[PDB]
Amino acid sequence: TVLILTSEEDVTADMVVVHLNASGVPVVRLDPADLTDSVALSGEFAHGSFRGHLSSGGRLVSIGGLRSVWVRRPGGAATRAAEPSAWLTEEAGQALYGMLRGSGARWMNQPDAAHRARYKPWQLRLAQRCGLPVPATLITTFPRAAREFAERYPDLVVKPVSGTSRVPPEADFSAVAHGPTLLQRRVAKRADIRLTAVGEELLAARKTALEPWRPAEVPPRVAEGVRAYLRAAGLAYGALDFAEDGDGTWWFLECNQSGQFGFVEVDTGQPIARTIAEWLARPG
Amino acid sequence: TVLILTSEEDVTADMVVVHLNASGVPVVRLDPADLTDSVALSGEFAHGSFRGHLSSGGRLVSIGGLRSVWVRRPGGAATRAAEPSAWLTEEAGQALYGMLRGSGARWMNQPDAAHRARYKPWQLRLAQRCGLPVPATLITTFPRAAREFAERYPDLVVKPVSGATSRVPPEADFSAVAHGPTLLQRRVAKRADIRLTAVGEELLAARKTALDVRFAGSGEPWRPAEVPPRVAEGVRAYLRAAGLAYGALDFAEDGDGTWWFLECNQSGQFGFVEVDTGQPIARTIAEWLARPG
Repeated sequence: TVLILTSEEDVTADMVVVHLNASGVPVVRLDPADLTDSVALSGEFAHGSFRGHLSSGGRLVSIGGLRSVWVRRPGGAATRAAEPSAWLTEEAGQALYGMLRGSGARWMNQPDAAHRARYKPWQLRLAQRCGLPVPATLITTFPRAAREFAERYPDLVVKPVSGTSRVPPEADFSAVAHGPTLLQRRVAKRADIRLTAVGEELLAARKTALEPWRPAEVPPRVAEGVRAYLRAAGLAYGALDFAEDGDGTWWFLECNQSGQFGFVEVDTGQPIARTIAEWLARPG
Repeated sequence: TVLILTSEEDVTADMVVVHLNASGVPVVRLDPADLTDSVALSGEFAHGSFRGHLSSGGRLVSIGGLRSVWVRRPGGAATRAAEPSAWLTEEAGQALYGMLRGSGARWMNQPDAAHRARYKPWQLRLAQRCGLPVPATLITTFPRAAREFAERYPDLVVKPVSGATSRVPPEADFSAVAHGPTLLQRRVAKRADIRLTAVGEELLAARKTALDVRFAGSGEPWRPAEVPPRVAEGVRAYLRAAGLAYGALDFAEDGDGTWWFLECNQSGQFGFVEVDTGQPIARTIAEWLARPG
């Protein structure tokens, strides 16, 4: 059984659940936000073993029977309870995500990998370690360091640090003392790339920068780097962003471990949804 | 250089900065809440490598130069900034803890290990897997299951699920589990209480008897305890699986002498056990953090 953790308003999951059922994989779809309302659970650890079940709308499913947990846009635990409470949300999150941890299921982004992966400064160091070109980048709170970085790269771009943009002209960088900020050399962009990774599968798309998404072959070296990266982050799904050069170089910007994917499969018709279902349907 | 990340207040940390200072191991302590004020940073990602630095007061160290990071009760980043902001402590949070990831430094609790380790239901599963004993435990929002569980085990306690206590009436209506996850545990005899502090693979355990009783003026202290060899195997295994350089595990002693696992708090205190037993937990930490990076 594949277990899908998402909000009811999520419409990109529907496509994956349709492929799962066509393949004869049973599927349970619930919002962790419905805990103590639509959803229940039990877990007994005794005599060295663990037994445990989930229930949604009445249908029960062995927790040991989950072959896959796909996590995509779930609400915070029991946050749609009769009397929501950050305590209720914490006890519920722990009951659920703690009894799933060690279940034996495969996670479409294991929560702990996923936690580590939201840190963009980590993403960049990892991309370098993997061979992906990254644009020169400084994140700093010394105006002086900012000023000298702008000497080397006078044509810069300003982006946030966390996991949007702008251009700096001639400036003092004095306000960097008051908040850590990210300067990045600008890329002579000609396309946007959106690489969706599903396992070792890479489904990339291209929008022009001078319009709809269109299917993009992945240059062999980027493919190599993206698999090392996926593999090192221990991520089963990633939505990566690159900028494409006049030379055709793909410049890493961001890997989003839960980035949307519906908007590409619409335009390009690439089977991303079917590729996820395939991944999730493998039996642990 | 050793990097401690704590509040100015932290007592248990001071204990360790002295040992470090004694041994000439270059330390740098600071609260992340002092970012954009007393504390500031810069990192450059260029030409396939990273070069960055940290500055507290005038002190300045290379991030490549860090050999370890002790994470001991620090502040929300830039919370004690001149002009605090949720958005700003988010952007500082990433700037600091994101450049430290992959920096090259031995984390006293890696932050991602730590995140997984707070999940108390996981901690039970894992100690089970490591051979440590575990009292029968139900986690539930199922009145029926709670009521069958009490049937099987009528001497129960009721810990809270989360890992980031009370006893059960002998005839209780378990109906409000439907409104809140509940953890029911069979109670241990409990001759003693065990506090195992784990610093790398070194285990410093301590015992405190449990049960004239009443007008005693709180004068039953912690006393050094010897770790059953097979427990030390499971405990060292647990830390290895979880990724933890440091852990503060609580056991209940059986009277038969067995050591029932209750929880492993990765952020847990150890000061209160070293004042009583004089076991050198702080200096063991200091040595661990002083190792090369």
